[PDB]
Formats: sequence, structure tokens, C-alpha cells
Amino acid sequence: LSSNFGAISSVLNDILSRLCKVEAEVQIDRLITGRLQSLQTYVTQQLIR
Amino acid sequence: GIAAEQDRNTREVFAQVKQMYKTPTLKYFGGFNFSQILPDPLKPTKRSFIEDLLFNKVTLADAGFMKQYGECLGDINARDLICAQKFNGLTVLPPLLTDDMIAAYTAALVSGTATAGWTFGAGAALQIPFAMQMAYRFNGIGVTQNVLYENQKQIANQFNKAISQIQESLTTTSTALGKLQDVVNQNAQALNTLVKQLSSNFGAISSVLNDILSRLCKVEAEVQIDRLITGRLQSLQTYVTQQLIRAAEIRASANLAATKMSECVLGQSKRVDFCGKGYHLMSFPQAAPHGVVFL
Amino acid sequence: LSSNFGAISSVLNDILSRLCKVEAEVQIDRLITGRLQSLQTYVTQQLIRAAEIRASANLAATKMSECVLGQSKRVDFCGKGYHLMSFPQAAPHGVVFL
Amino acid sequence: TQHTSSMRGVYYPDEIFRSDTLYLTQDLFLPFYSNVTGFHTINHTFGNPVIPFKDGIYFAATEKSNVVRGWVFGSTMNNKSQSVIIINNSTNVVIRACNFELCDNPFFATMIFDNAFNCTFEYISDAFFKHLREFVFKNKDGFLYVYKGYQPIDVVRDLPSGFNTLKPIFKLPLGINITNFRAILTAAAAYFVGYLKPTTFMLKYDENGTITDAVDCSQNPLAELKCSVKSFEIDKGIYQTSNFRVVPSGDVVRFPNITNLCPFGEVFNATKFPSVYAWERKKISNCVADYSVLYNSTFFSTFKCYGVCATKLNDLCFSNVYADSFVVKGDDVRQIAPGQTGVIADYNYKLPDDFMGCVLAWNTRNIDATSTGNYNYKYRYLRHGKLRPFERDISNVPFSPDGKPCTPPALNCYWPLNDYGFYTTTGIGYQPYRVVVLSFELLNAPATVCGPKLSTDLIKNQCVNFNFNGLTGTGVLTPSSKRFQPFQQFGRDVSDFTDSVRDPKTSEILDISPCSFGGVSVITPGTNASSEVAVLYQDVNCWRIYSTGNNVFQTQAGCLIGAEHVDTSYECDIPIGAGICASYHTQKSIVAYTMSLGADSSIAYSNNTIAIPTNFSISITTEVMPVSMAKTSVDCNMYICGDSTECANLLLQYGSFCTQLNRALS
Amino acid sequence: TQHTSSMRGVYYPDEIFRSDTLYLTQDLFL
Amino acid sequence: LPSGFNTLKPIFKLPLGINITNFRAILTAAAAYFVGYLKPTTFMLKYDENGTITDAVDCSQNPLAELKCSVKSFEIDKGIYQTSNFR
Amino acid sequence: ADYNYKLPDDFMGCVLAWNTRNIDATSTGNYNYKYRYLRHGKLRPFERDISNVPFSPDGKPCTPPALNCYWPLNDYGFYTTTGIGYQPYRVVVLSFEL
Amino acid sequence: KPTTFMLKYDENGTITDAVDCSQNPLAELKCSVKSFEIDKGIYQTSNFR
Amino acid sequence: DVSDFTDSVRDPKTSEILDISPCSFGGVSVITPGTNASSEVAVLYQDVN
Ligand SMILES: C=CC1=C(C)/C(=C/c2[nH]c(/C=C3N=C(/C=C4\NC(=O)C(C)=C4C=C)C(C)=C\3CCC(=O)O)c(CCC(=O)O)c2C)NC1=O
Ligand SMILES: CCCCC/C=C\C/C=C\CCCCCCCC(=O)O
Ligand SMILES: CCCCC/C=C\C/C=C\CCCCCCCC(=O)O
Ligand SMILES: *[C@@H]1O[C@H](CO)[C@@H](O)[C@H](O)[C@H]1NC(C)=O
Ligand SMILES: *[C@@H]1O[C@H](CO)[C@@H](O)[C@H](O)[C@H]1NC(C)=O
Ligand SMILES: *[C@@H]1O[C@H](CO)[C@@H](O)[C@H](O)[C@H]1NC(C)=O
Ligand SMILES: *[C@@H]1O[C@H](CO)[C@@H](O)[C@H](O)[C@H]1NC(C)=O
Ligand SMILES: *[C@@H]1O[C@H](CO)[C@@H](O)[C@H](O)[C@H]1NC(C)=O
Ligand SMILES: *[C@@H]1O[C@H](CO)[C@@H](O)[C@H](O)[C@H]1NC(C)=O
Ligand SMILES: *[C@@H]1O[C@H](CO)[C@@H](O)[C@H](O)[C@H]1NC(C)=O
Ligand SMILES: *[C@@H]1O[C@H](CO)[C@@H](O)[C@H](O)[C@H]1NC(C)=O
Ligand SMILES: *[C@@H]1O[C@H](CO)[C@@H](O)[C@H](O)[C@H]1NC(C)=O
Ligand SMILES: *[C@@H]1O[C@H](CO)[C@@H](O)[C@H](O)[C@H]1NC(C)=O
Ligand SMILES: *[C@@H]1O[C@H](CO)[C@@H](O)[C@H](O)[C@H]1NC(C)=O
Ligand SMILES: *[C@@H]1O[C@H](CO)[C@@H](O)[C@H](O)[C@H]1NC(C)=O
Ligand SMILES: *[C@@H]1O[C@H](CO)[C@@H](O)[C@H](O)[C@H]1NC(C)=O
Ligand SMILES: *[C@@H]1O[C@H](CO)[C@@H](O)[C@H](O)[C@H]1NC(C)=O
Ligand SMILES: *[C@@H]1O[C@H](CO)[C@@H](O)[C@H](O)[C@H]1NC(C)=O
Ligand SMILES: *[C@@H]1O[C@H](CO)[C@@H](O)[C@H](O)[C@H]1NC(C)=O
Repeated sequence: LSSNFGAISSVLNDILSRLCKVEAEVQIDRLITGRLQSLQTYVTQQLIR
Repeated sequence: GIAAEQDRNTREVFAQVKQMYKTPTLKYFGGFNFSQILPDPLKPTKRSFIEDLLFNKVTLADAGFMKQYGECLGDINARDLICAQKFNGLTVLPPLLTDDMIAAYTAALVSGTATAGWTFGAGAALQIPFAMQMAYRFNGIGVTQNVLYENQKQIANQFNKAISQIQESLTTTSTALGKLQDVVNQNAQALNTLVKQLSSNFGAISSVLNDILSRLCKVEAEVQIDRLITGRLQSLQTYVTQQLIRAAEIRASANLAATKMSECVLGQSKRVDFCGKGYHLMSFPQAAPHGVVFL
Repeated sequence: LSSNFGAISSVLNDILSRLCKVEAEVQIDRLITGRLQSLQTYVTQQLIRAAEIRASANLAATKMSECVLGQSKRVDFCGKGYHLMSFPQAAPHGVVFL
Repeated sequence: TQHTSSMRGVYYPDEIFRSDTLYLTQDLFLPFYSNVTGFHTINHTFGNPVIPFKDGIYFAATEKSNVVRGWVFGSTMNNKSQSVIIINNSTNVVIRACNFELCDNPFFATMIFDNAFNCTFEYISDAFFKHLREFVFKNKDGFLYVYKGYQPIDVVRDLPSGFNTLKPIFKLPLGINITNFRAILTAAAAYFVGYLKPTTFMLKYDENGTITDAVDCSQNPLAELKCSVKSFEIDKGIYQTSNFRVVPSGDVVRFPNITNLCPFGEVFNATKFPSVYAWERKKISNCVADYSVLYNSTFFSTFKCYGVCATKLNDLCFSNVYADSFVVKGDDVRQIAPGQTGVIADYNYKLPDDFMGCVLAWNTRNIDATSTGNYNYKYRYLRHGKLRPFERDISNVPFSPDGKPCTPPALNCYWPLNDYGFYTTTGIGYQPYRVVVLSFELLNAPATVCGPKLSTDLIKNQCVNFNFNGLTGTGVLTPSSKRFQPFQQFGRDVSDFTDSVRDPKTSEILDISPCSFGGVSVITPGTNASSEVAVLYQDVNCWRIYSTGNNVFQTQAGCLIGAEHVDTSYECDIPIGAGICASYHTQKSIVAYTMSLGADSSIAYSNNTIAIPTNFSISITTEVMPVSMAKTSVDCNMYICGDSTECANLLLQYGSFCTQLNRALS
Repeated sequence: TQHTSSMRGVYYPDEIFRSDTLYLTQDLFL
Repeated sequence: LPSGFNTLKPIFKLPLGINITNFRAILTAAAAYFVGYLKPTTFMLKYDENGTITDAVDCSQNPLAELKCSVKSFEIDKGIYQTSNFR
Repeated sequence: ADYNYKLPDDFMGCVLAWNTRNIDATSTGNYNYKYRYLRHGKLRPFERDISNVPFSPDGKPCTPPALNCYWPLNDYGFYTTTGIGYQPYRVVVLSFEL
Repeated sequence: KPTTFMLKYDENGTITDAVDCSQNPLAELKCSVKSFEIDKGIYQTSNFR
Repeated sequence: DVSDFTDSVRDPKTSEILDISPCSFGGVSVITPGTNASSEVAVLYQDVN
């Protein structure tokens, strides 16, 4: 959960405190897609086990 | 690969015998009533009375596998799920073996059991009257054959009564065939989830390519289209992975059904609780939607 | 490995020779995520194939135990007919029972 | 007359060496077995009309005595536009792009032009049926590309069949409108013309890096399958290809019927603009906004749009149009933008972060600036908080930093408005500028301010391209039974696909459907056996088929075309489905039949007879089973970032994913 | 005095026709 | 105030640009009026075949409504469901 | 950008411009520079239009001393004393491949 | 030199040990698994560079 | 290549053709006992004689 997935930071508070709304909305989606991918990988491994 | 395996499962379960025995005209073999598990030449259907109930218990989605274009443009007010799936590139292919073919296979198996016994799996069928076959089955579980030959009326009556109870149990609405309904429910839910997941914008301006191409400018539109492309590709990949795992589960079940048909319909088994609760005497197969029912 | 995954090019040398550092760092991450996704897909397919191979190997082990080391009463578990004997032979990635 | 281009006219797509690969590309190509037009010298008749140039041509000349000498490319072809002449005058190859008076009968033995002026491009080369000379001409981004190829032939009448790859020789920077062309002959020969289309090809390279074979992916379903699997060889079986598609035929444009030109003069040319603290808003409605009437008189120093590319502003229609007007100084024009700070953006006029519209500003030193000094424009510089977007503050109340009311002749009490002092002799950062901000919405609501695009008649029950108020697409339009409310214009699915529209001229509701529908399977034997295939279409009753061929008949699986139905039943090797199977049997052909379940047998039940075996046989049966597969390992660092330090540094924070992959493989 | 708003005061969130769907939205509601 | 469900339609979108913090009603010189306050909330709305809103689910009312908004359905089968964690 | 000189969307190159008020502007007024303001369509990228033909909105040929018939080229009027938005600038566009 | 290190922190927030990831293949393995302890066995490390 | 890797070049001074190859090649495995026993390891290199 500490990967930034090619964004400014891995902390949503840092992005929302400093960046500006349209620019922050394109950095939040990278973290959203990365964390969704992590959950999907966990679920697939669990199904095989 | 998944679809080819689905054809192979049915072939490995139902097509074990090589020659198709005809249904005998007489259904009454020494006290035992085989009329409810064999086809009769008077009804329009090609299948037995119990298989009719089994196909009535399970509701299907695709009646046929043919939805014409004029039919989907004739049904727009009724938001049909199949038209929505087909307009987005998702299709369902017919099985190779028709239900009539599977019914013919099960009829051949039941006729061979009732006339030849256990010998048509090892090789050529050997005829034997049904009372003697019952005597050998009784002798196989450690009971002498005079017990059969002196109580034949009672055993025949109990067999007929048990068949009637099986018939009465399947006419009342219940969840006996509930793990065959789960398969079709899971398939329908997966396809509908693919259809509904197509409205996510995946962090873009819109989820509609027409809106992006009508308003945005070419280099800026080419970076918004790739987000939708990657999102929809990810959705298809997730669907394919779930389908592969479900196919593995179905293949394990079909392997168990094939070995159970081999060791319990074509012979008598010594394995405890492998075919019913008690000392195994016989088994009969019946076809069901996407599956098999052993009695 | 020749997909650009929505970037300028699929070659890192072309991006680093021409684009500028902050702009190159947002084009390299697309290639990184795409290639990581490709490796993950390969690993998932390999795990599923390994499960199928393991089921086959378990069946081969129990067949060697119950048909080469003894005589089986199970119908059609080892050949068509009444089982008398079995002999194993090695094969590339597998076993052949006679 | 009419001939066919049998695998004719392939060229090198780029300047990159490739060997022993299959390359898939999409470009302007001559499609396989397409129509070509022949021009022959039957008699003294000089056959050379003006042939139209439709985004590139393939030209072939079959020659024995060098009759065709060059070409003229142009648009008007008289004296009014630029034209380019490419000829060989038996000593040089000369290319000349000028503005010259053409002749009705241009020929050699040099009569091509009466006179020439305003010459733009010049190129002179170096000094210097049996022949076939092939050319590809294409125009793109002000460049004329020429590709050339040569072949010795012996044919006397027709264009010979074969395959030959053309190489680039010229890339001329002309910048010329090319719509028409004409060949130049000498005073016994033939030439052939074909047209290029946007197409996907798959090309094969040798070990010498030469193109020797290609596959046109849109010729027939077998070629679609070949391009899908990226191989020239297909094994025996049945393959699910792409679904059945039709191409759009017509165009439909439906816009609201508006007559009035939209009031540019009343907005941009007004005698009086307000101050920035008291900015004014005006609604714009029922007008045609083409803005090309401003190219004669009015010019803007800044013009910036947000939410839409400017080049599409003539193809759209706008829903809720408002215009804000005010006056600032030159140094404050940069503050009229989203996400900005300063006195104007904080206390006078603020734009939203998700703003959609345009900002226009122009210098007005000759109207709002006097030599004495214009002091009629004001701005607020003191406030107790920032403004919200599109919020106005009008009050003139004395300001105190602590926050309590005060009397202006006192201490720590100020007047919150300052004057702009506009002089003629000041620098440009202190000169007045007039600013207009336009705000609107796009493609989600009823609209009444549109562009100058012309409308078109409606077409029903046919795959067309459509444009409703700027929303474009491809589909089939049918009358609908939905009941829109007066504030609604569009309708959407559960998957956010626009499926209903209200026609803006006659207020009827229309349903939109996709054009492609229905699964298609291709049944083939091995590629070694034949190039013939059979096609099975689900969802059609035997229409919506690619070709009718021979032997079309209905099965339980679908409509089968290209196979013959036989009454006898066998085992099957190609499973079609629903009990139907196919095979390749005898002249060989593809046959379809019902599969056989097994052998017929009869044993009779008796209550007193038994059957006993008398003899036996010993049998040995083989059974093969897999046990293991190949053990494999990957290295993320080399696969993702091969010998690059910067990529490895960027990858350094993805290490958990790679250790997870390595654990799975081990 | 004090009363309760029992499923009171729902409005149309946009100007787009929808039929036979369930739509999830986030806005200022009672 | 009677109970029930009734959907409201847009009639006005006025471009005022005014700081609005207070309001007051105007009466004639026997009647009642009721005031409630809006909150930022997630709803789930149901449409008819005529395109009319006839039912809704407020996703923050109780855990059953949270479950309904999570599964996107108005009907829940018998069983036990893991909802969102306690906030 | 519509009638005189258009750049491609995927342009690669550089644009340079500088003020030239001391060379191309006179006190009397330099009227030797022209631009087109009337056309029946937009230009394609890197396309040139040279013709000087009378323009009619309906689209038919006409004689310039008539009604609804214009000359399609306007003069730039470059003076020394004007503001900087009306001063001449020299522009060079470089295009290449990499 | 430009180098990748792995540092260990105490419960007092003090650095008391480190691993230089480019010293020898054992240190490469330690930095790959992110641990100071390796169990007995054979491990596929990075390819030869 | 087939993977879009630049593998050949023409030298711009003398018009000869040159092949470009990567520098890293060959798998490496590390055999270790437990970290408690020793810090000594054995290294197995495939693809070298
Ligand atoms: C029309 C423009 C035109 C172009 C672009 C052109 C290009 C061209 N002409 C060539 C040779 C040649 N080209 C021709 C003749 C012709 N080839 C033609 O396309 C035509 C129309 C003629 C008729 C005059 C001949 C006779 C040779 C020399 C063949 C030889 O060397 O044996 C070559 C090969 C050069 C080489 O030998 O290495 C090229 C690339 N020739 C042209 O005439
Ligand atoms: C005055 C009412 C205008 C209403 C138009 C509403 C929407 C149309 C959107 C943009 C129109 C731009 C007009 C100015 C273009 C200037 C072009 C230029 O020279 O750079
Ligand atoms: C002189 C010491 C300044 C130190 C301030 C340090 C950090 C604060 C960051 C930015 C302050 C910007 C000050 C100028 C703002 C001008 C606003 C305008 O009119 O456009
Ligand atoms: C049992 O057999 C008799 C024939 O004697 C038949 O009439 C009867 O229908 C059979 N039972 C059932 C339930 O069909
Ligand atoms: C090509 O010419 C044939 C006549 O031989 C004609 O039938 C066909 O329609 C033409 N092709 C196209 C695309 O029009
Ligand atoms: C010049 O090209 C334009 C499109 O760029 C076209 O509309 C016009 O008709 C062409 N000129 C002639 C004379 O055909
Ligand atoms: C262009 O050609 C035409 C041909 O009729 C001629 O009348 C006209 O004068 C020519 N223009 C020039 C500038 O020479
Ligand atoms: C061909 O054209 C060139 C171009 O000017 C000229 O120099 C040459 O003399 C011409 N050849 C003949 C035979 O006229
Ligand atoms: C084209 O030629 C005419 C004379 O016929 C001339 O007046 C005009 O300036 C020329 N155009 C260009 C762009 O040189
Ligand atoms: C490749 O080039 C060599 C050398 O000219 C030639 O001998 C060989 O035939 C070529 N390959 C093919 C497939 O033609
Ligand atoms: C452009 O302006 C000039 C000068 O006022 C005028 O003569 C000309 O007719 C105008 N053009 C149009 C098309 O109105
Ligand atoms: C603006 O209006 C004034 C008076 O109405 C007029 O003199 C002036 O020419 C107009 N300017 C433009 C650019 O139309
Ligand atoms: C113009 O629009 C009105 C409003 O929809 C419509 O009634 C009328 O038919 C339209 N005019 C024509 C000529 O169709
Ligand atoms: C196809 O059409 C014929 C007559 O048009 C009809 O008899 C037949 O049932 C149809 N096939 C199907 C599968 O509906
Ligand atoms: C049948 O048995 C006899 C003796 O038991 C033997 O000679 C004969 O070979 C057997 N039949 C066959 C076909 O082998
Ligand atoms: C939809 O509209 C029709 C026509 O007014 C009406 O009869 C029907 O009752 C409506 N549907 C519902 C669910 O009220
Ligand atoms: C952490 O700090 C405490 C207090 O100084 C000390 O007693 C303890 O030893 C420290 N921990 C270590 C590992 O040195
Ligand atoms: C300069 O380049 C030419 C062309 O390749 C080459 O022949 C020559 O050797 C070069 N000069 C030197 C000093 O190498
Ligand atoms: C290693 O090299 C030796 C001699 O250099 C040779 O005999 C041996 O076969 C080689 N090993 C392998 C695996 O090739």
C-alpha cells in the first residue's frame, strides 16, 4: 500500500493538500487502479489455493 | 480450449458403451417395473418419465441458440439481456451432443443393464434373466441366493415402491437439483457483469468514445481512449480467469461422474458409501440439464 | 514486449534520448505497468496449468500403486476387461501403462 | 476496360530493416482483386481524359516503345491553381510545380504547356508488350509520395497477375490541392488505374529483408482468421472469427432550424463595459455562431478555450450560453483562468476549477484611455474572504481589519475600492483590456446555439453515420415508443450507451441500434489440402451473409454455406455442433452430416436361457499420462528494464510484486 | 413543531432519459 | 405533513451570483409550511418503463440500506452478509 | 490557421518568431504584406493557396465591380507608431524527424 | 558511489544495521527478499551482469 | 527485432553494418545453509563451462 504507482505520492492527504482539483483527480486514479489491481491479484491467488 | 473441454466432459461421461441396445418391448422383468426409467413408444418425447421431471425442475436461459437481428430490433421496449449481450460481442455456442442423443445413450445403458447385467462393460454382452442377476448381486454382498429366491415378491414390491417414492419426490417443488441451477446462474451473472461494467470511465472524461471524439482534440483524445482500452481489456482478462477456474471445478466433477458411471452402473462396487448408503446392488443413470442423476 | 501501452514508443532508449525528464518519467511508467501486467498474466496461467498437471500426477501415482503393485477389482480402472497385470514405461514428461 | 488487381501494388511501409518476421500494418493500400480501369490505344484516338485523384492511385503502364512519359497533377487544371508536372524528356526527369496554362491535348513530339509563371518547386535529374512499370502516388501533409517498381513481361493484352513490391523514390514537398490528374503520351501501349483504400495488411519478410508475400485482412473470412492468428498456415478445424459487420452507407445531419446570426456586434462592440467588481452576465440564445464574420474587423490578443479543442467549435451545438463582460488592466489578464490567485481572482472574479468555455481579451487603449486619465474603472482590494466561483460582490462598506464597523475618517478604517488610472502614455501593463468570458455545456441537454453546419434528410432502417446536435455515431435509426419529458434530449442504457434521441426538427423520438450482430465460424481443412472454407452463421435462417456461394442450407447450429449435405452418417473429426459434424471427403469437397452415436445391436431378454463364454483372449492396452511440465524462472529487471539504470531506479518501488511472482514460480 | 420527512423530496438528477434501470448517484438530498 | 413519495421536476435555473445565507417566506394578510435541510448523500433510484422515478434507497439510513446499495438491488435473499466496517 | 498556414496535430519541430518593427514598418505605412480572409473551406496541414480569384458566398463566378463579390486578400498596414499587436513579426517554422 | 542500501531501524528509531545490495550474491538475495535472515535452500538470484 | 529492439545499425562514418547485443546473460543460483550456520554460500552458474 506504499507504492505510488507512478504518482506524486502514495498518500492521498499529500496530493489533496498541495495539488489542484483537476490535477489531483488524475493522480488519485493511478493509486485507485493500482490498489484495485492488488486486491484482484490477492483474490485470484486465494481462489487457486 | 474451455469449450473443447466442455464437449470432452460429456463424451467421457455418457459415451462409454460402444453399441446401442434397443429398448425391449416388455418392461416387466420378473416382478420389477422398468417403465418409469425407460422410454415408451407412445409419448412424443424420446426420453423417460423421470427425465421429463428432471428437465422441468431446472429453468434455462437459452431455449434455442438462435436470436435473429430482426427479433432484437423488434424487441427494444423489453430490454432483453441476450440482445444486450449479443450487441456487445458476447455469444454462447451450442453443445455438440443434443439432449436426444444423451437420452438415447442413457436408454441404451439402462437396457443393457436390465438385459445383460455387468458383462457388457468387460466385453460382449451376455444375456441372463433378471432374477439370476439379482441373485448374483445378493451373493456379492455376502447373502446367500436362497434369500432372494424365497423372498422375490417382497423384494420386487419394495423396488416398485421405492421407484414410486422417487417419482413423487421430484413432482413437488424443491431444491433437489439446486447445484445444476447454480451453474447456469453463475454463467448468466458473469455475462451480465461484463455488460454492466462497460459504463466505467476508468478515470477519463466519459465512458462514451463518441463524446470524446466529438469534443476533444486528436492528441488529447488519444490519451483518453487508451484508459478505456486498458480498463475494458482488464475486464475481459478477469472474466477469462474466473472462467478457467470454474472450468477446472467442472472438470473434476465430470471425472468423478465418469468413474462413478464406470464402477457403479457397469459393475458392483465394494467401496463403502461410494454409491449410496448401504450395500450397493445396482445403479441407473438419467440425463439432466448439464448433468447426470444416478439412482 | 513490442506494445507501447499508450506511450510514445515501446523503446526506452527512444524516450530517454528525446523526451525530457519529468515528461519521460510519465511515459516509462506506462510501459512498466504494461509489462508487469504481462508477467502477472503469465504467472496466473502457469498456476492453473500446474493444478491440472498435479491432478493428473496424483491419478498416475494411485494407478501405479493399485495396478502395478497389485490386482484391482475396480471396473475399467486399468484397461478394458478383467485386470491381470500392468507394466510401467517412462516417457517424456509422463508414464505409459501397459 | 475493367480488369482485376490480383495481389498488385504493395510498397514498403517505412525505412526500417526487418527480416524473417510477419508485420501487421494499417495504411492506404490497393485491395486485393479490386477493379482497375484500362486505357488502350485502339486507333489514332488519343485516350487521355482527366481521371479523378481520390486519396492516392495505383498506376501501371504496359509498354514496348516508351509511350507514356509523365503526369500532370492539379485541381482546376487551367491557369488558376498550382499544378505539378512530372515528365521524362528522354534526357532528364524533370519535376516542376508552377502555375501554368494547360493544353487540351498535351503530348510529346515538348507541347505540354503554353506559358508558366509563379513557379514554386523545381527538380532536375541527372542526364542519361515487354515492359511493365508500376507506380503508387499518395498525397499526405503537403507531401507527394511516389513509389516505383519494374517487371519484364510478355503478355499482349491484359495486366498480368503476380506479386511485386514497390520502393520509395520521391517525397516531394509541394503543398498542392490534388484532386485530378492526366497522363502524357507521345504522338501500341496501355495503362491501368486503380484506387487506394485504408486497409490492414500483413506482410512477410525474407531472411534478406525483402517483402515476398502479403495477406489482405478484409478480403474474405479466411484472411480475417489468418490476420487474427498472425500466421500464413491454418490447421484443420473450426474457428470463431469476428462477428458479422456491415459498413455505413448514408449520412444524417440533424440540427435545430435557426435563422439569426448571433450577436457578435452587440457583445464585442458596446460603448460601455462595467468594472471588474461589478461584472455583467448576459444570456445567449437562438443564434448561429460561426464567428468567421469577425475575420474582417475584430482581433483578439488572447483567446483560450477549456474543455474543447477550438478546431471543433464549428461542428457542435451549445446548451446554456452565458457571456460575462468586464474591463481590467494588461497585467491582470493572466488572472482570468482556473486555479489562479491575485487581487482579481480572489476579490473580484473567480472561475471554477472544472470550467468549460472560452476567454477572450483585447486591448482598448484608443477608447478607454485619455490623456488626462480615465478614473471610471474600479476594483476591490480588501475583503474578509475569497469569493466563490461566479459570485459577485457589489457593496461599498468601510473596511476594518479587526472586523467591526467604523467611520472612514478614522484609524484602521479604509475604503475597499481602488481606481484604475488609465493614461495614453503608460506602458502596456497599465493599459485597459476588455474581457469576455463565454460559458456553456455540451452534449447533455437541449441546445439552441449551434454551428453553421447544414442539415440532411432522415434515413430509416439503414446503417448510417449520424450527427444529432454535435453527437456523432454510426447505427440504425428506428421510430421509438419512449416518452421523453420536455427537459430531456438523450437517453442511455445500463451501459451508458446513447440509445435514444429526440429529433431537433420534428420532435419525434428515435431509437439507435448498432449495425453489427451475429456470430460467425469458419470451418476449414488444413491449408495444405485446399484454400476452400465453409462458413457457419448463427442467428440467420436460410440475408445477413458475406457471400451466397454454393450449397447454402440450414442446420440446427445455423446457416451453413460452402458444404454439401450427405445422408449417410459417420464418426466426425470436425465437430460443428448441435449434432452436426463436418469432414473433407470426395474431386474433394467439404461434407456435413449428422454424427453417429454407435453401432446398432439387439439382445433378447429371456427368463430361462443364459449365455456363457467358452474361450478367451489376452489383451494388452496402453495408457499415457502426463506427470510434470517444464520448470521456469523469470527476471523482472531484465524483462521490464533491459540494461537501463533510469528504468531500474523507477522500478525499484515495485519490488513486492516481483518477489510475489518469483515465489509463485519457485 | 418537529416532524419527520418520510421519504420526502426526491428530484431528477439530470436531463437524461432512463427506463427500467437502477441508478446510483451522489448529490445534495434530503 | 403527510407521508409518501413524490418526485420533483426542475423549473428554474437562475443566474444570480448572490451570496445566499438567509431566507424568509411571504404570506398573505389556516396554513402551514415545513422546512428541512439537504445533506451530501448517495442515493439509489429506480426507473419505470415510462422513465419515471418511483422508488429510492437512502444508502446511509441503516445497514440494510447499505447492503442494498452495495449489491445494487431492491431485494435481498435470506442469509448473512458482510457489510462495510464500523465507521 | 484556417486560410493561410496550418500545422499538423502531431507536429514535431520548433517555432521561432521575432519583432521586426525597424525593418518592415515605415512612417507612411508598409502595405506589401497580405493575408487571405475569404475561402470556401479550411486548409490541410502544410498546404498552400496562391490564387487571387474573386469570391462569392453562393459559390458562382462573378465580376468584382458587382454585388456580393469580393477580393479575397487583405493588406497588412504596418506603421511605426501603432501598438505592439499591430507590429510586424518574422516567423520561421522548423520541421524534422528523429 | 550511487548504490542501493537496505537499512534497519530500532524501536527507538535509530539505524543500527545495513545491507549493501551490490557486495555479493548473498546480499543481492537479502535485498531481494527484504529480510536479514535467509533459510536453508537454493534461490534463483538475478542473472549475470 | 520481433520485440522492437534496435539490434542493427549502419556506422555513419564507414558504411558497415553492426550488430548490437545485450551485456547480461545467464542464470545464477545461490545455495546456502541457514544464516545461523554460516555466511558462506555456493554459487551455481548455468551457461558456463
Ligand atoms: C516519369 C517519371 C520517371 C521516373 C520517376 C523514373 C525513375 C527511374 N527510372 C529508372 C531507369 C529507367 N527508366 C526508363 C524509362 C522509363 N521509366 C518510367 O517510369 C517511364 C514512364 C519511362 C519512359 C520514358 C529506362 C529506359 C531506364 C533505364 C533502364 C536501364 O538502365 O536498362 C530508374 C532506375 C535507375 C537505375 O537504373 O538504377 C528509376 C528509379 N523514370 C521516369 O521516366
Ligand atoms: C457573442 C455570442 C457568442 C456565442 C457563441 C457561443 C459559443 C461558440 C463558442 C465559441 C465562439 C468563439 C467566438 C470567437 C472566435 C474568435 C476566433 C479568433 O479570431 O481567434
Ligand atoms: C519575500 C518573501 C516571500 C516568501 C514567501 C514564501 C512562500 C510563499 C509562496 C508564495 C508567495 C507568493 C507571493 C507573491 C504572490 C503574488 C500574488 C499575485 O499578485 O499574483
Ligand atoms: C408397473 O407395471 C404395470 C404393468 O403390469 C404398469 O401398468 C404400471 O403402469 C407400472 N407402474 C408405473 C408407475 O408405471
Ligand atoms: C467491380 O466491378 C464489378 C463489375 O465487374 C462490379 O460488379 C462491382 O460492383 C465493382 N466493385 C465495386 C466495389 O463497386
Ligand atoms: C481544394 O481542396 C478543398 C479541400 O481541402 C476542396 O474542398 C476543393 O474542392 C479543392 N479545390 C478544387 C478546385 O477542387
Ligand atoms: C491564364 O490563362 C487564361 C487562358 O484563357 C488566360 O486568359 C489568362 O490571361 C491567363 N492568365 C495569366 C495571368 O496569364
Ligand atoms: C530535358 O529537360 C531539361 C531541363 O531543362 C533540359 O536541360 C534538356 O535539354 C531537355 N532535353 C531535351 C532533349 O530537350
Ligand atoms: C502570381 O502571379 C501574379 C501575376 O500573374 C502576381 O501578381 C502574383 O503576385 C503572383 N503570386 C505570388 C504568390 O507570387
Ligand atoms: C537471399 O539472398 C541470397 C544472396 O543473393 C540469395 O542466394 C537467396 O536466394 C536469397 N533468399 C531468397 C529466399 O531468395
Ligand atoms: C471587409 O471590410 C471592408 C472594409 O470595411 C469592406 O469593404 C468589405 O466589404 C468587408 N468584407 C465583407 C465580406 O463584408
Ligand atoms: C463599432 O461600432 C461603432 C459605432 O457603432 C463603429 O463606428 C465601429 O466601426 C464598430 N467597430 C467594428 C469593428 O465593427
Ligand atoms: C423548423 O422547426 C420547427 C420546430 O420543430 C418545425 O416545426 C418545423 O417543421 C421546422 N421547419 C421545417 C421547414 O421543417
Ligand atoms: C426458418 O424459416 C422457416 C420458414 O420461413 C420456418 O419453417 C423455420 O421454423 C425457421 N427456422 C427456425 C429455426 O425458426
Ligand atoms: C479357443 O480355444 C481353443 C482351445 O481352448 C484354442 O485352440 C483356440 O485357439 C481358441 N480360439 C482362438 C480364436 O484362439
Ligand atoms: C406507463 O404509462 C402507461 C401509459 O400512460 C400507463 O398505462 C402505465 O400504467 C405506466 N406504467 C406504470 C408502471 O405506471
Ligand atoms: C531504546 O531506548 C531505551 C531508552 O534509552 C534503551 O533503554 C534501549 O536499550 C534502546 N533500545 C536499544 C535496542 O538499544
Ligand atoms: C568521412 O565520411 C566519409 C563518408 O562515409 C568516409 O568515407 C570518410 O572515411 C570519413 N572521413 C574520415 C577521416 O574517416
Ligand atoms: C566443457 O569443455 C570441455 C573441454 O573444453 C568439453 O570436453 C566438455 O564437453 C564441455 N562441456 C559441455 C557441457 O559441453
